[PDB]
Amino acid sequence: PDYKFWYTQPVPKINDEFNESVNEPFISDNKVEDVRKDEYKLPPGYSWYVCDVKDEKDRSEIYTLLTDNYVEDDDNIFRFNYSAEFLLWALTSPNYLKTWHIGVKYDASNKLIGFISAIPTDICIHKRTIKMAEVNFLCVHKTLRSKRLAPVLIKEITRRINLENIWQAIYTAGVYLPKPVSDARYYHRSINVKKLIEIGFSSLNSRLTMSRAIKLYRVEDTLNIKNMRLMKKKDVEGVHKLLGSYLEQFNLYAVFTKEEIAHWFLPIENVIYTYVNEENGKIKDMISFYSLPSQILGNDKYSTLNAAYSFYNVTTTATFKQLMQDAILLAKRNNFDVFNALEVMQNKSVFEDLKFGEGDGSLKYYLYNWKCASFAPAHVGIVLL
Ligand SMILES: CCCCCCCCCCCCCC(=O)SCCNC(=O)CCNC(=O)[C@H](O)C(C)(C)COP(=O)(O)OP(=O)(O)OC[C@H]1O[C@@H](n2cnc3c(N)ncnc32)[C@H](O)[C@@H]1OP(=O)(O)O
Ligand SMILES: CNCc1nnc2ccc(-c3ccc(F)cc3OCCc3c(C(=O)N4CCOCC4)nn(C)c3C)cn12
Ligand SMILES: [Cl-]
Repeated sequence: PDYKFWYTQPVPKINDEFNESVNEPFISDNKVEDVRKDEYKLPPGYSWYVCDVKDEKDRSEIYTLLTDNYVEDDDNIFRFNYSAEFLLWALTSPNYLKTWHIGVKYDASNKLIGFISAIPTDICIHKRTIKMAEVNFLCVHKTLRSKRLAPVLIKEITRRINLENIWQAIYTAGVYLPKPVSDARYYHRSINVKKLIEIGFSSLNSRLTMSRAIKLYRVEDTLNIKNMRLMKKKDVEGVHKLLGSYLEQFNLYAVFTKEEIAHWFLPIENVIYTYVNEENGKIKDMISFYSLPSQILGNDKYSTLNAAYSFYNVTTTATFKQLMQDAILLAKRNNFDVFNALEVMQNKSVFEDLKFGEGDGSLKYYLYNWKCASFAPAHVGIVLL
């Protein structure tokens, strides 16, 4: 309601509205020379720590911080449990900066209690392509909440990003902040029906008994696209063209280089899954989803919901519904308990037919130091991890 920190930032106020003809920074003509070279002050006993995510132990420290203190669902059934290998993948995209992986340590115990990260990427917003920082994994230890640490983390990473002559950022959050460019409800498609019911996430009733639910969400183990296969390095050029052509229709997408295609789509077990359909030497269809377990809080039987998240999907030889049906089948074949997707790109058009259930909240999309018209989530063409 007050937004005492955010109203000091170059972001729209809660009731700011810009028309289609506006697509520019809040603050332009920025000079790297003018960026502060001193780190932001922390409370005494706390220190900045540049994390080396390629070091296993530094990476484990981030993993522990997030495992115990990161995002929980609105009902506190779940907490995200990003794997250490996933964090490596998420944070070492091409041209990434290790100095954008910022930790705060409590000196007395030498333990990480705060973290924020960013990676650089070209973001096309309303047909204008801007080098941006993609901010993610902001986390403050549960014991230090509501002490205004997050503004310090946000301001410090803003400074480090500005030092690289980058003045815009993209980020997402479940909380409402000034001010979303788009707002995206999330949906789920049950796969391990019995498990989702036992943990308390899915519901039954007289019409949907346990056995009828199991039958309803059972899938045929046959791809609509017969030759969908795991992506290999030979497909990077093909995927780059297919996805790149698909994404230009949207109001907000990342302009991937081939190097970025290789990093973000070549498969890593329990991290990122991409399947392709090659015809006549061309990649004509692609499915991708990443692995993001939710820890199941307090649950005696299960400690982990193995969830797959829809990443990027393009079809030219099938319908989008058949493609996503295959996406669900491919996630099941890989032992995921649930398939999750946002109402971005074409996704909403298949949610009813493919038996998705609507979730309880939404993911908001944001830009930093950019004013433009907002848009319905079907015009969003980017998924942040
Ligand atoms: C050009 C370069 C630009 C780079 C910067 C681009 C912007 C990047 C911004 C970051 C993108 C992150 C993307 C993701 O990672 S989204 C993931 C966010 N992380 C979690 O939800 C994990 C669980 N929660 C926590 O760890 C803490 O609660 C956090 C760290 C979230 C808040 O800490 P705490 O609870 O101890 O509060 P405080 O007293 O320190 O801070 C209070 C202030 O913080 C504002 N707040 C609350 N939640 C968020 C949020 N998700 N994004 C931005 N701001 C947020 C809040 O409105 C208030 O400001 P104001 O209301 O008074 O104004
Ligand atoms: C974007 N960067 C990370 C990030 N930051 N904030 C958020 C908020 C939402 C989401 C989110 C995004 C897409 C999606 F499709 C579902 C999503 O969230 C489901 C709610 C949920 C669940 C959950 O209900 N489930 C059951 C089904 O399987 C998955 C786990 N668990 N948690 C821990 C959450 C937050 C990501 N967010
Ligand atoms: Cl098959």
